[PDB]
Amino acid sequence: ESADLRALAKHLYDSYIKSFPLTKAKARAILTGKTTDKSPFVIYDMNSLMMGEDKIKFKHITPLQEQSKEVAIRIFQGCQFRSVEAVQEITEYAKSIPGFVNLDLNDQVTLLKYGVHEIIYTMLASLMNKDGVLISEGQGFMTREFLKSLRKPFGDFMEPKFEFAVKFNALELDDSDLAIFIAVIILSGDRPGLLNVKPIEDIQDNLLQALELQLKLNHPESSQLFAKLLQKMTDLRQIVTEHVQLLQVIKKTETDMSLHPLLQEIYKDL
Amino acid sequence: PSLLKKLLLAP
Ligand SMILES: O=C(NCc1ccccc1)c1ccc2c(ccn2Cc2ccc(Cl)c(F)c2)c1
Repeated sequence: ESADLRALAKHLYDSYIKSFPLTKAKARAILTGKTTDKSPFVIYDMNSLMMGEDKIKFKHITPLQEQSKEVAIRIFQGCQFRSVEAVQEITEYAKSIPGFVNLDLNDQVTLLKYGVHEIIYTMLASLMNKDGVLISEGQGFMTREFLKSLRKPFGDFMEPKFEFAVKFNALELDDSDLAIFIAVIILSGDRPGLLNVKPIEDIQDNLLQALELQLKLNHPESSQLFAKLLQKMTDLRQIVTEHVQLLQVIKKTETDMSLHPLLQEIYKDL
Repeated sequence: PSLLKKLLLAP
């Protein structure tokens, strides 16, 4: 039993390494100044944003700079572009979770929809400290303060993610822990519209056992870590709910915003 | 047409 659980943990960690280019290990190395690489460009204000701005990954008809006169909208679009690529990464990872691709294809789609926002905020915590967030594949750092200074509605956009990240990072998970945690989140059987719930629940049961074992071995002195982590899954759901509410506000007030069709598919009836 | 489905069916 336990041998298979360990094998499952290792399978998931290897797949995680293949799917996600910027890991927590790499991010923490950068954030702690423990890398040989040139340290990130810091965007803490409007002037540093000009310089740094061309560092944001955005690929479109015109450069990011020309998208809006409003800085908050350009940052918004940057987050959106990253989000699309993050969904692609999570999809590849999900395909590596044993049993997932054998589920009803429509159930695979449903799991990814509801799941991808929760996973994005989990991993986002890997890129954060209490003062800001790594951007552009770790080549940039945007301060929490600067993000908070954006005009409403956009000023409160990132703050709940930072709050979650502070608590979540206090758990000191590493990438092997996270690989299983994320797999657990994807395989939630209570997602709306799931056709076959039981097979999904079966896989999640197995993943949850693997996670429990992983946390006991990797964090022997952290008591009830498993319990604390499960409660975080529920927290993430609340984060997403509030994010969607803000997005609806933005949609009503600002027509200068445009959603990528992939994100539109994800947000529809969600 | 689902773009998620498109990504899932990618190689
Ligand atoms: O809420 C999110 N996605 C959901 C979403 C947002 C916008 C439009 C439609 C859907 C979200 C927010 C922040 C994110 C990510 C991934 C990384 N960061 C950090 C970050 C910070 C600053 C910049 Cl400029 C950047 F490019 C990236 C995802």
